[PDB]
Amino acid sequence: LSASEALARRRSVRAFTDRPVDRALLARIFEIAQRAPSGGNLQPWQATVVTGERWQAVQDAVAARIVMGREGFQPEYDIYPRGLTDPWDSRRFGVGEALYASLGIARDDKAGRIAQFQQNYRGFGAPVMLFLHCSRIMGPPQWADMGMWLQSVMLLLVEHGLASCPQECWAMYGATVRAELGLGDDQILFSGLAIGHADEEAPVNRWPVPRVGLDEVIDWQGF
Amino acid sequence: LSASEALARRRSVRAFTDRPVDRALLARIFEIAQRAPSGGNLQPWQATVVTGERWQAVQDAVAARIVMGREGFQPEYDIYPRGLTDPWDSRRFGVGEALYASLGIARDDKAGRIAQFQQNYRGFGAPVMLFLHCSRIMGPPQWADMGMWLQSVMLLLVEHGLASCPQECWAMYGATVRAELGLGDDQILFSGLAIGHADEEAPVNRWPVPRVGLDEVIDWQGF
Ligand SMILES: Cc1cc2nc3c(=O)[nH]c(=O)nc-3n(C[C@H](O)[C@H](O)[C@H](O)COP(=O)(O)O)c2cc1C
Ligand SMILES: Cc1cc2nc3c(=O)[nH]c(=O)nc-3n(C[C@H](O)[C@H](O)[C@H](O)COP(=O)(O)O)c2cc1C
Repeated sequence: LSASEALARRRSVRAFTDRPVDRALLARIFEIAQRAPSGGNLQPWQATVVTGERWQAVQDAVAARIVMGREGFQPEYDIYPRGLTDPWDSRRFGVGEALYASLGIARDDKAGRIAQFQQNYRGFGAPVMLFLHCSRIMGPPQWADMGMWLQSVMLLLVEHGLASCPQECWAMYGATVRAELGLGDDQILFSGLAIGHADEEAPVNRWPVPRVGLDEVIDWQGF
Repeated sequence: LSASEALARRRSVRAFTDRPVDRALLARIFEIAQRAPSGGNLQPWQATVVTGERWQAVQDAVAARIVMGREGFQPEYDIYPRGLTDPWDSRRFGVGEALYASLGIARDDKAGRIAQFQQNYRGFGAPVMLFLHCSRIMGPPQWADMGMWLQSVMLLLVEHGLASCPQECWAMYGATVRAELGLGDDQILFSGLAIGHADEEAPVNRWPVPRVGLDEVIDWQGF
């Protein structure tokens, strides 16, 4: 599988089969993903990978927070910018529209879409959850470094016939997640990464995901 | 070239040939790179790509700042964390020594380190410079998004027989660069990316670049 093909085939998978992930395979993928570049070769990314009973504990701990409602939230940071405007805000809901449409839940049906949302905290049934975190001394460019590493992993997973869904929803309960994992407060949780084998027949995995055109992204000067 | 191979063969290239870059190739690469994921599909990354006369104008404007010395600096942000410590600093010093050894530039050699500094602001002789920037409303997770896009770009270049060097050195003169590109102060410059055909005979492009072992990266729980 070529780099181009891996990139095309990578999507956020929100339906996984009940099927284990070979840990030896995982380690080899992390080995190669470490070749991601970073400012000053700092390699600021740290990861805690969980499965089985530990993965079950994290889910339980967060579930206990979820039923507290808005009172239970523990945001690591502002997931979205507070002053978010168009064109960006609309991009969120365009993808949202497609996702829920691909399922069998109406637009107005606020009850059912909530239910599917909570599936996030089961990692959409993935056997493995990766938690990506770093020291709180790190600034924005090191967060960009983390992104380079995370995309490397996601691409490598696809090349090896695995799949993933990156999840910032975990940062909504950062302290609970950090406490459950045994991470100290010197660390900040950025994102989770659900990892497993895709259910390739699941409709939620088959809808075409949109992107803006290059005219909204790239300016050419001097050509 | 497989995704694994692309990741392994990508390095920060600091010597380029005069061979021109097919814009048609670049544009197709960007089309694919847009498939990078982002939190909420915000796709926050923006890029202004420059070549030819406009590219030299940017160099000229920044060069005007360099001769001002420490007064010429216009930091967009802290490139390295204030209060950086080990293990990360040690990682930096490792690649630094390696890079300078390949150039034949000594510790005492203040002349060469300055020249090497100045070479950064020529994009190391690359025919095309990409400037990655975003709205100033974006937060750290959106900077991670930019990182996912940028690594996507760097891998695709390598797949197509091209090469790159990510460059935060441009952020040192952000306002000069943004002013020259015609960017407003609503935008913040993250990084440059030099793009072109690598000079593979160049020793600076040939030394083995270090990475820490997975024992410093991944914690396994529940296996
Ligand atoms: C950092 C990050 C966090 C994400 N978090 C979530 C999440 O918590 N829940 C979710 O359903 N999708 C999440 N996503 C997936 C995005 O919604 C998705 O990347 C975007 O819609 C593009 O679609 P695609 O990745 O399937 O191509 C996340 C993506 C990124 C990059
Ligand atoms: C965001 C970013 C900015 C960078 N800026 C520079 C730079 O200004 N000058 C430079 O020589 N290298 C720069 N680099 C290259 C790093 O030093 C390099 O990625 C790291 O040493 C690992 O080496 P490699 O990319 O060749 O594998 C940058 C890398 C990243 C990710």
